[PDB]
Order: sequence, then structure tokens, then C-alpha cells
Amino acid sequence: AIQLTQSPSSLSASVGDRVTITCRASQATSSYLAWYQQKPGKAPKLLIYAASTLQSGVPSRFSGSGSGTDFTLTITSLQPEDFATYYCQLSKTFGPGTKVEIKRTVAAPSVFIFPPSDEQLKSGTASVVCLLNNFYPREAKVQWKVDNALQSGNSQESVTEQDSKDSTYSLSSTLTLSKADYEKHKVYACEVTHQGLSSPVTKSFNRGE
Amino acid sequence: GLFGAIAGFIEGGWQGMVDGWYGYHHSNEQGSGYAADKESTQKAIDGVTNKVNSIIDKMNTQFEAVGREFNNLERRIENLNKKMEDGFLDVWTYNAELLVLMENERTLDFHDSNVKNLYDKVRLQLRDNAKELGNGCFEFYHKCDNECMESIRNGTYNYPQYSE
Amino acid sequence: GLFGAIAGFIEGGWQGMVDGWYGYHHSNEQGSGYAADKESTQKAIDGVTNKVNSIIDKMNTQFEAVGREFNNLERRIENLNKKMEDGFLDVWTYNAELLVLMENERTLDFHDSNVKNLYDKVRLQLRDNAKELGNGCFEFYHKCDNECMESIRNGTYNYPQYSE
Amino acid sequence: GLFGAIAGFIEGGWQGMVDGWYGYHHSNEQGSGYAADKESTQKAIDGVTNKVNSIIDKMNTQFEAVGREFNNLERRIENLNKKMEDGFLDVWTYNAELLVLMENERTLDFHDSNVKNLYDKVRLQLRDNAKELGNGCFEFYHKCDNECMESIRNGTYNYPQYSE
Amino acid sequence: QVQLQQSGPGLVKPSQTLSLTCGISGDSVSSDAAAWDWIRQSPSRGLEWLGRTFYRSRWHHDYSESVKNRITINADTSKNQFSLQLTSVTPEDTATYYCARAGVRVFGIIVNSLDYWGQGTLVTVSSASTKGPSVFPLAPSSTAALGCLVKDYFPEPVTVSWNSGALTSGVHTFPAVLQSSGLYSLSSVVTVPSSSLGTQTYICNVNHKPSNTKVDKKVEPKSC
Amino acid sequence: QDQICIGYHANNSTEQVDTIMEKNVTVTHAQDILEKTHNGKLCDLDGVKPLILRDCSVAGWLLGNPMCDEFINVPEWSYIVEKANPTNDLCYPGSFNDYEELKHLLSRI
Amino acid sequence: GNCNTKCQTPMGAINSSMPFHNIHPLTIGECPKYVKSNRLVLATGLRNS
Repeated sequence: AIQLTQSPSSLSASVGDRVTITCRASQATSSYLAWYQQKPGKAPKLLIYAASTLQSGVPSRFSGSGSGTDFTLTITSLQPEDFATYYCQLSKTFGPGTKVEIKRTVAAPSVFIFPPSDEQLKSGTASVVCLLNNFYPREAKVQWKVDNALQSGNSQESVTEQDSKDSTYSLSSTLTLSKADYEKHKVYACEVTHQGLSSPVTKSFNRGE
Repeated sequence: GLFGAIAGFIEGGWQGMVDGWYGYHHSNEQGSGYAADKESTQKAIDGVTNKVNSIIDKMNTQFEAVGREFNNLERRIENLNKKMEDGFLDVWTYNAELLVLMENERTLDFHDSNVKNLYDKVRLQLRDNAKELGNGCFEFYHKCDNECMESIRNGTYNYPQYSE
Repeated sequence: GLFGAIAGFIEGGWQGMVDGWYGYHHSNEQGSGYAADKESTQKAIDGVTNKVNSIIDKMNTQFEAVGREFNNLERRIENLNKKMEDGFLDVWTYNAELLVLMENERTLDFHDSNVKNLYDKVRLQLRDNAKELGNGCFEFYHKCDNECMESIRNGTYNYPQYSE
Repeated sequence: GLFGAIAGFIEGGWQGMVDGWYGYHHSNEQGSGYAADKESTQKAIDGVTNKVNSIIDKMNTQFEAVGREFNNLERRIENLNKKMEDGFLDVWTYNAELLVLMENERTLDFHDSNVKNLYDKVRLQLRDNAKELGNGCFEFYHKCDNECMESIRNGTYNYPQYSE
Repeated sequence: QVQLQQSGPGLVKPSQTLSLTCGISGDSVSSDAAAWDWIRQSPSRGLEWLGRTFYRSRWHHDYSESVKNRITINADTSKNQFSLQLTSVTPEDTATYYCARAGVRVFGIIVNSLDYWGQGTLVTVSSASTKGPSVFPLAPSSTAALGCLVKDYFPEPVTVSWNSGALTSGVHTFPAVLQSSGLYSLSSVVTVPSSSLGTQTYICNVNHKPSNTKVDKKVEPKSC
Repeated sequence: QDQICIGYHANNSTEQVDTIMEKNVTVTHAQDILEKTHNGKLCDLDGVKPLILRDCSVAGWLLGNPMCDEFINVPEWSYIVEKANPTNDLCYPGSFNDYEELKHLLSRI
Repeated sequence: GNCNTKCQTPMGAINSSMPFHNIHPLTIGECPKYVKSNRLVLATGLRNS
């Protein structure tokens, strides 16, 4: 029934900086409003209810205010653990939720490449993976290179959530091909370009050694 | 009550409402269901919260009886002090008790007022498309689904619906 | 009054009622007759009795000014005592007068509320079988004898009576 | 308000009324026009005037703290005097603030009562010749000119007018 | 304090009967000061309130509008549990379901702000059948990194650990990706000092309970 | 035949309040605001320990009664506590001129 | 006894938050106002049924 809007739809700040979120309800019911935090993969966790009262066990760095149609949630000094999706609810309906992202200094990733295992060679398919560890920001671009020929449309990648301790990302990119097509090639290389690097970094190996 | 809603022209309260002091119970082909009129409940919650805050902060300078010791030949001034402190504590007890009683009265009557006002809000929209069954219910002379009920709740009932 | 019944949409009170503050005056082929709505009168009598008891027992520790004698060189402490007792007696007179005034207000409005609530009780049963003549009377669209009136009094009016 | 007229089943107040707190706004072939229901406004003006007079004259013997000087070895009696005057001034501040608050409450609710009572006065005359449009207006089912409206104002509406 | 522990099969055939059960510890499902809600969250719809039960004088059921006549919630005091029962499931129900305890009040009335939650049960509906995962080693190169590739399983989720949970630092468990064949796959990586490459044994422990598959794979560097 | 009904919240509560026109009105939820429990122990005040005169009067402590050697050296206190009728007093009889005024002065030190 | 409280009466301590109390007139601390009543309940809900 009641429709909630939530602003901004996303943000980014550094540790210590004070952030504020706004939940605009079409209705003015002051209490009935409640702010939850959701980390990736876990259920929400009630932070504020009645829009200005704090649930027992929550650090004091959160504070709810506002009235009429506009309620606000203020965090005074961010934490590496406060990275999360914040939701506001009005008595039975949740707002779409905002994503509090941790902004930090840039970090150069560690790049590793793992070739297909012989057990997969039995299966008839060959899967190589490029793993990118402990980097930031999300921006990162990967090239797959076999015998100095560029690939496209034959790979797919997945990044993890921003880490809860040092606030970095990590990534896997999977290149999956037919085993005969793999045997037709010798060189396989993963090439990473990122603001965290002054130069594009290539790591490469040959089929069989 | 003083307005006649609670324990009056409405018989008793619903055990099935848990999220509001007042509300609706609609029954159509799409089922039955309770709903809380949140806005009126918020008016009442603000009323009670401001009342509690008033009680706490209006008697935040009451009187503090500090002890004064006297000798055996100052019986007069000692008795003066004694009955002075006694009288102040009596008058402040009186004030606290009167505030508590009068606020209980006003609060019960405020809730009664809110129930009667909600019944009147529904009636003033439903003017002729419905009929009062005398105990808080309204019989719809037309067919109206859940969005009809929602428009009644949030207060936008559209009178042009043919009703015979 | 505050609810509009006494000296309002009902013009004035009946000299012919002696056994209740509120009541009915039915007129059918079996004659006319006054009746007292005892239950509402008992609610009002309890209200007033509890109010009188409250007034008596809420100021049962007021202040008792006992006399203290002082010499000619204790003018300061004597004046302290004098204006202390004076101030306590003034504040307790204030409390008594405020209680009396506010209770008169609430009691007159309570009676008005009771009259309006009784009119509403009759109307909420008689919903469509009768018509309001605007001054406290209800015209019956059907024929109904003294047991009809008794069922209206004790609150069990049966709506299925054909009325055209 | 507590009775539901102001900011309730009547939406808001008319800027175009300047000579009364309550009134009518009639619209017929002879034009539209505001009128003040003077009698009810006079009831309200008397209410407020008597309230102000009560506030002024009910605390016309409050307490006057006259200064008494003491030496260095009369710290006990000096402190007695000091906290006595302090306590009296605190209790009288309490009384003044409570009177002001409770009177604001009663006065706002009195005005709400007056608006609802005027709406009810109009409805109880217009019983079936008109229909409620739900926001304080009444649609006349017959044709009635300015003297009709005047008879409604002063309270003598004649029900025999054929209305279909 | 309070704990809500969920159970129920993660795969349910289309148009069939979905049934979850939230067991309670620390309070009473017959509590007069709380209500028991069922919520669902999906990346498409966000958090949606599904249903509620409670007990004042009878058993009261308060259902939503998006699940009119499609939902039923029960409370069993014999086991101190409450159960969600959703009929005629369609593809639109794929989501994470949470059982919650609505029970922070303000002057005695329950605002519905959920107070405690269950660890959530992911539930997908599909025409596909269950498939056990295959686990493949990812050996460190000759400071070092190694891991596991879990391939070809259905449905979500899958639990992965290292040395029965002894290794926690530096572990990264990746959100799975749906393969074009309609199958799920992900990887789990961990970095360690290269000095322990020969002396520390690293055992990968995978559990896929819809398939009831539990596998432990030792990953060593490739010799020859 | 659709119908809507208006009602209000209720429960199995028993908490009773008093009104100026009615006694023992049963409401749904009520808030007590009066305290009636104590622990009965002379406990510290803001961390600073009191000066619990065990069996000495104020005069005995100040003058240094021989049976009061407990109080030869006192640390800072928060409030002085003495029995209603001490037994260790001006052991040699007599009086203490303007005793109560010195008590008043002590009430500020 | 070895405690720590924020108010003290000659017959006990008050670790309480209410605005009033009825233990003993003479106190010391940030503690409520003395009242000679045996019950001060405030009605927040509405008349039961």
C-alpha cells in the first residue's frame, strides 16, 4: 500500500566521514518507521525503531531523526563493518534500500591464474581462472590472451562484496572452452589493467610445462 | 466513554488488532482483514508521549527537604521548620496526584474521541452508498474490492458509484 | 452544553420526571408515559458520588496552622512564621477553589454527554424504522406497542419490522 | 479537534469571515454570502472573557517574597527562609503554568464543540429536505431563497416544503 | 537471548506446496508480547512482508495482499515452532525467506519493526532436478594462493570450508554464477605464506544439502 | 455483500488506573511512575565514599574523642552519616556552643 | 556496603528511573521527587474490553 522512497539510491564515503540517508514516506506516522542494516548474505538487523529510538546492542554511531514525511538516518563516523545495504520500513513495507559503500585509497591487486585440471581434461572441457585479490575500486579490466589472440564472448567474471576489514574487492574470471580447442593453443595469459597499477600487468603460462 | 464509542455504540475491542489502537475490519469477496489506521494512532501516541514528558518536566523543581538540626531550646523554630517541610511535601503530593488523575481522565476520553472521530470519518465519506448497521459496521450497497477499502482508509472514497 | 443536548437540540427538561436525570416519554395508542433510564442515571450518580468522595479525601491532609508565640526581638522569625502560614493557607484555598470549579465544569459536561449518548443509543437502534423530528423525538413508521418501547429502553429493539 | 469539526470533517477555516468565529456561507440564485452566527460567537467570547478574568482573579493572592537579612551565625534560619521562599515561588509557578495549559486545552476544545454543535443545529432542522455533502455543506432538495437561509440562521426552519 | 532457526527444502516444484518451519528458542510462540512474521527478500522486489501470526485469545493470522488466499501460517506450541505454507508456487517466489519476531513495542502497541530474524532460507522454484557438485583442486603455483572450483550443482546454496573450519583468515567465497547449461558454479580461494606450501595440508570441505553431498578434497601443488 | 467495521485495540490486560470520576478503571497498557523499592545499603555516591561515623557524634570526631580513633585521618567524603543518638559524645560532659551551626557548616564541606 | 549509586536516602539507595518515589523525604543525588502516595499509575492505553 504505502509507498516509500529512499535517497540516495547509493553513495560512497571514507571512514570517519559523516553520512546521512533519507526515507520519505507519503504518510507521517513518526514511529512505525524503522531502519535495518543488511550485510551481504545475512538477514537484516534492526538498528532504529520509532525513528529515534535505538535497539539494544547497536553502537551509538547511528541516529534517527525527522518527522512529517522526511526521516533521516545519520552515521557520524563510518566503519569498515558499516558497509551495507540500509533499509527503511513503514510498519509493513520496506524501502528499496541504499548501498553504503566504503571509499578508501586505491590498492593494487594480486593476480593469479589457474589452468584447467587434468580431471577436467577427462571431462572434455577446459576452464582457466584469473583471480584478482585485495584490490579497490571496483574498476578493473581483464584481457584473456591465447597465442597473442584476443578473446571475447567466451568468458565471464564475478566480483565479491567490498571486504569488511580493509574494504577491498576480489574477482574471478572464468574462460571455458572445448578441450580440443584448448589443445590447439599453447600460450594462455591474463592481463589486468587498473588504476591500482601504473602499467598493465600480464601473467602467462604455456600449455603443458 | 465520554463520547460513546468505547463500550458504547461499539460493543468491545478486537483482540485481533495488535499494531494500532484503532482500525478497520473489512470483509468482501477478497476475504476479511484487519487494518490499523496509523495516522490516528500516531496522533494518540504523540498525545500520550507529550503527556508523559509534561508530567516529568512540569514537576522537575518540586521541593527538596534538607535536614536542619536544632537544640532543645529552639523548639519553636524547629517546629516551624518541621511543619513547613511537611506542608510543602503535602502540597506537592497533592499536585502529583491531581495531575495523574486528571490526565487519566483526559487520556481515556481522548481515545474515545478518536474512535468516534474515525467512525464519523468513514460515515462522512460513505454517506449514502452504505447503511449503518448500528454497531460500528457499514453495509455497502455496491460491490467494492480491496482498493475501495484502501481509498476509504486513506480518505479518498469516490462518491460516484451507482448504488441500487 | 459542551455536547449540545441540554439547552441545545433538546429544548428543555421535563418537570414530570422525578426518578431519574434522563429518560424517555413514549406516546402510543396505549397512552403516554415517562420512564427513567435507570442505568445511565446510576452511571451519573456513581460519577457524582465518587467525585464528592474524591474532593473530601484528596484534601484530608491540608495544613493545620498551629500558633507559635514570639517575643519582641524575634520579629524576623515571627514574620517568617506568619507569612509561611499565610502562604500555605492561600495555596490550599487556591487548590480547593480550583477543584470545585473544574469539577462543576466536568460534571455539567458529563450530564450533557449522558443525554447525547442516550439519544444516540435510541437512534442507533431505530436506524431506519423511524425518523428524527429534530428536537429529541422519533416518529415510528410502524405500529409498536408498550413492549416495543420496553425493548427500546432495555436495548433489544428488533430491526425486522416492516416499515412502509 | 476533540469533537472532530476543526481540521476534521470540516477541512479548514474561511479567510472571508472576519466578524465571528463561526458562521454560514450560503449560495443560491440570489448570490453567495458569508454570515456570522453571532449568538454562538457570543457564547465563545463570554467563555474566553470569563476565563481570562478567572486567571487574573484566582491568583490575586499569590505570595510576596519580602527580604529578611540575617547575620553570619544564623545560617540555619537564613537557609530556612531562603528555601521557604524558593519553594513557594516554585509551587506558584507550577500553578500558573498548569492553569495556562489546561485552559488552552479546554478553550481549543470549546471552539471545536461550538463548530460541531452549529453543524448539528443546521442538520437537525434540515433533516430530510437536504443531504450532507460530507464536508460541512448541505444540498437543498428544494428551491429556497435568502429568507430560507435567514430562518435557518435564527433557527426557525419550517419543515413543510415539498422536496422531490 | 532469542534464537530463530529455519528449516525447509530449498527446492520446490512449480505449482506445488512450499513449506518452511521456523523453530524458536528463548521465548514462547504463545507469547502475548510479540508476533511472528514471515518476510521474503529478492533482488527484484526487495524485502516484502508475507505473513504474521500471534496469540491473544485465539490464534490470529494476518496475511498480506500479494499472497491473498495463497499463504497459511501455523503455530505449534507442542514444538514451539511456527510454519509457513505457501500454495501454488510460481517462478516469482524465488527468494530468501526470513522468519522474524515482531516485538519491540512503543507504549504497549507492537509497531511491526522486526526485532529478531532467522538465518534465512534461500528457496528457488524450477523445472530442473537436483545435481551434485563436482569439486576440483586449484593448486598453488611453483604469498601463494590456492583454492577449489565447485562446478555443476543445483540449486543454491553451497557451504564451503577449509580444514573443518580451522582456516578463516584470507578465505574468499565467491557468489555463484548460473551457467548456460542451467547449472551453478563458483570458487573458493585462500592465500597463505609460500613457506607452508609443503608442510601444511589444506583440505577443502564442501556440503550441498539438497543433494546431501559432503566432499573433502586435499589440494597439493602439481608435481609432474 | 461487502461491509467494513471500525473498532479499537484490546487485550487480556488487568492494569488499573484511577480517574477523578471513577476508581479502578481497567486499561490496556499503563505506566507506573512511582518508585517503592530500595536496597537498604548505605552505598557510595558518585564513587566517593561517605564518611560513615560509626559510633561518634560530629562533635566527638571534630574534638577527637579517644574512643573515636577511627577518624584520626579522613579522606574526602560525599555525605556524613551519624546515628540518631550516638553514644561516643563529649565524653567529659558539657556543651558545644553553637553546635548546630557547626553542623550546618559541615553540611557544606 | 560496597556499592555505587547516584542517590542515597537514610534507609537505602534508589537505583531507579521513575520521576517520583515514596521512600523518605531527605535524600541526596540526582534522584526523584518525594511523594506521600502509595500509587501513581498513568494510563497510556485505552479502556479495556
